[PDB]
Order: sequence, then structure tokens, then C-alpha cells
Amino acid sequence: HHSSGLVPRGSHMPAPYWEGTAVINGEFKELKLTDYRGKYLVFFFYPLDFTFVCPTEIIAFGDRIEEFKSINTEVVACSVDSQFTHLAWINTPRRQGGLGPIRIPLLSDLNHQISKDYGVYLEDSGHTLRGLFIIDDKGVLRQITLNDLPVGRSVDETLRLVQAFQYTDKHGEVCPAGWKPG
Amino acid sequence: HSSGLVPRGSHMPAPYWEGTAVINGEFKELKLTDYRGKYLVFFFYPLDFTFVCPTEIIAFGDRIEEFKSINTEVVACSVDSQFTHLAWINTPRRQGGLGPIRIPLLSDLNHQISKDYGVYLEDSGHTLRGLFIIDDKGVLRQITLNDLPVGRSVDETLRLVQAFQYTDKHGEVCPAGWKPGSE
Repeated sequence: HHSSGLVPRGSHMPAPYWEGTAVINGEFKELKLTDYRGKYLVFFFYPLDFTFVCPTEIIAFGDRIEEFKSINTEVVACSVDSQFTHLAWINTPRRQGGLGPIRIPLLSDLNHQISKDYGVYLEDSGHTLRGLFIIDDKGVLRQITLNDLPVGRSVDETLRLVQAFQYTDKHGEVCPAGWKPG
Repeated sequence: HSSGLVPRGSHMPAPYWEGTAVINGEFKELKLTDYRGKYLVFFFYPLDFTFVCPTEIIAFGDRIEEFKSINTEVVACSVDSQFTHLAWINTPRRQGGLGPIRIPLLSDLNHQISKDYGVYLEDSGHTLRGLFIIDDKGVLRQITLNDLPVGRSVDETLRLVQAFQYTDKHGEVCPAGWKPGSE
């Protein structure tokens, strides 16, 4: 076992509160989970900036961010790097391993509290897993996907699944024919 | 709180579990390692004999050959005893039962499995409704938490396992405009 902030309560799993400094539009801004209340939030942890592994998901979320906003959804990516490294990464061209200009916030988890709360921190290596969390408009966790490679299709799947959760939120559910409660 | 979901290396191994299941109406011992080499869809649901239809389990059972064809198995688990699971299977669907079913029902009577999986609710004494997809190497790939029975979660699960498997086989390529730095 280890400790984490992912505690089942009631009949749901509330997303743990977080706050920290993010880079938005090239500037530092304090961000918190509660800033996204009333919207779905895709919260994407990735190991580190400036590695030799392409940031496929962040680039694709950035490219498609207007599609998510169109369905009441925001996207925030997070790693244990400082906000100064996030800014430098954005300010480095993609042809040189950088992220380049990006339209989603990069949140800093420098003191590791957020990733420990989300249960994705690796104690030995000092960074997180690659993990995509979908949080609904009530702040409840709906899905976590863990990939060890950068997977571009996970952006498509995220758009599809958010829309599916929202459809379910609104329409409820129907039982199979032939089953009746006792 | 405490759970078994511990990141290790560069991923999240699915916590070991073992317990007694009902399989084709018989009690059998089952454990996570029995599924090595196969994807495992491990579905927790709160309780047998409730007034909430068991839509997922019914659909997984009807479609189980589609999962088996892609080297995937499905196990459902609640905190109920194996005796309760067998009685539930033996109760007709039109009376709130599960009826005959082609997927194992795992008992987590002492709550060890659901605590290890981080889905146990201490106050009520049962689990959340949650679907875990575990790959052929025993690594956790996805967790989905639905409070309502969602039938399409079966179709989605099939599609996601297929996608995870496609990635396993083919790997991924970088966006065209991106190149790494180097030492």
C-alpha cells in the first residue's frame, strides 16, 4: 500500500483539491481545481519537460482545445517541473525538443503534493506517471488512463468519452429488457 | 487513505488478488496471476440483489466471446459472499436475479481486494461501481467510475482494449514538427 488522496466517499470518488502555479499564455498564474467547477476537466500528468520523448498529447490537446471548450471542458497538463522550466520549455521550438507556444496551462507540481494526492508520484524517480484524469462538472473523478507511451489517439478518446459521460449525466440509463427489480 | 495502487518503475502494477469465485455455478479459487498473458477487465459493483439492474455484467456475459477473441477475460467482483453470488445467479432475472451468466463473480467478503484496489467505501461497507482494465503483463491501464449502470461501458471497454492492444503492437510515432534534443 501507499497513501493517496483518492478516497471513495458516498458513492463517488471526489477529485482531490489542488492549487499551484501554472504557465498560461506565457505568464505565471495561480490555478486551483475549484477554478474548473461547473466544467469537465481533463487533468493530464506527464513525467518531465525537456526529455527525448515527444509531448504528443499536450500538442494535440493544444491543437484541439477549442473542441473541448465547445463541450464545456478544459484541459490542464501537470508535471513536477517548476513553472520556470515550463515557461522555458514553451519558449523552446519543437524542432529543438521544446513544446513551443501552447494553448493549455502547464501546472507546476514542484513540491509533489498534487501528484501524491492523485496517487501518480514515483518516490524513487521523483516524477509522475503519465496519467490522464477526467473530472466531471461536479468535481468527481470519472476516469483515469495510464499510458507508458505518448498516445495521440488518447486525445480523440478523451473527446469521445467526455461527450459520452455528459450524455449519460443528462439522459440517465435504461435497463435491459427481461430484467425486473425484486 | 491507503491503497494498493502504487506507482512503480514507470507504471502501475495491478495489485495481486485472490479469492473464491462462482464460475458456471461452481465455486473456484481465482487469482490475478491466472490471467497473465491476457487482458483482464475487472469490474467492481456494489452489491448483489439490489434494485439496480446489472446491465454491464449481463452484457459482458452475452458478448464474452468477443473479449476472448482478443485475448481478454472479464471478472466481476463485489463484497458479497460466494453463496450470495451463486444464489443471485440462480434467481431469475425477472425476479431481480442475475440468471445464468458466463463471467466469473468474485467474492470480496473480507474487503481485502477492494481496499487494495482503492474502491472500498468504509461507511457503507461495499465498493464503488468501477471498471479496471489490466493488460497481459498485469499492469493497470485504465479505471472508469460510473455511478449508474452504463451498458455502453461494455462497447467502450471492447474498443479501449483493442486500442491498447494496437499500441502494444505498433507503438506510437511523434508529431511531424517535433524532434528531440540530445546529449
